[PDB]
Amino acid sequence: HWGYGKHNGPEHWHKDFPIAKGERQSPVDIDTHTAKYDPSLKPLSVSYDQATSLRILNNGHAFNVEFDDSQDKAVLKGGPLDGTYRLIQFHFHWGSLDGQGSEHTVDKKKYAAELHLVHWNTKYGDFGKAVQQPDGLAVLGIFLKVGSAKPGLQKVVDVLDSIKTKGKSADFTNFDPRGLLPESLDYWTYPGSLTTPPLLECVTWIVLKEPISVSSEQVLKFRKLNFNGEGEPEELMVDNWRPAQPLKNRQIKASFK
Repeated sequence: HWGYGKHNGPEHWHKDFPIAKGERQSPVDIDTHTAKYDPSLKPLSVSYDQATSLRILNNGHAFNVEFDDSQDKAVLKGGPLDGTYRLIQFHFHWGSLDGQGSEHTVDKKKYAAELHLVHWNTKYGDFGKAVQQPDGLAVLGIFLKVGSAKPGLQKVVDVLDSIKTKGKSADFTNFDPRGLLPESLDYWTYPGSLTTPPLLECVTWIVLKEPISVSSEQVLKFRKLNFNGEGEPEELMVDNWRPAQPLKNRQIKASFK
């Protein structure tokens, strides 16, 4: 099945998922000089005060922090979006080294990691229906650079020993995702896709310009996770990023000058 190895990685995915070669695939390189300011965009509205985290799961590709998405508790609105999008999970992509790991790039620069906060459009009732729609999802992408620790990330890092291998989950209640956001909500936006199979072209991407800082020690913990299940040969969960895809007939818009 698909993964991030030599025989199963991103250049292979098209064989099982031909949309991998589609018209609106993600991630992309954000060419900052060609993005255009769009004064009609709004500020984004990130309303996470009522968020209810439930569980953290090693799914063999990443770890997901899952939320209760059965009511409007943690929602994204505004910006480029029409309507209300509910937070379902967040996860990361990261590298084996600090010079790689992000999926989006900025002027070809790769960050150490990238956080995806995944939200679905409430007009479609559930996640599985939303991914079948061109405006089904909104993903807030946040770059990670290595420097000072991110205090709000530590409780995530804390629990990773308990979900080392694929298929392991742990209770993860009362986690506040506000502690993972940078100071500024300035962003770029464009229409794209899931960055993992099934690669569906259902995402409005909102990529924040300001990275968060995490410490070496925090990233190093990410890199101790395993892609394998328990009692299988150990293969470190690193370099779980898809590279930039062709922009094709898209314009990236900026919320800022």
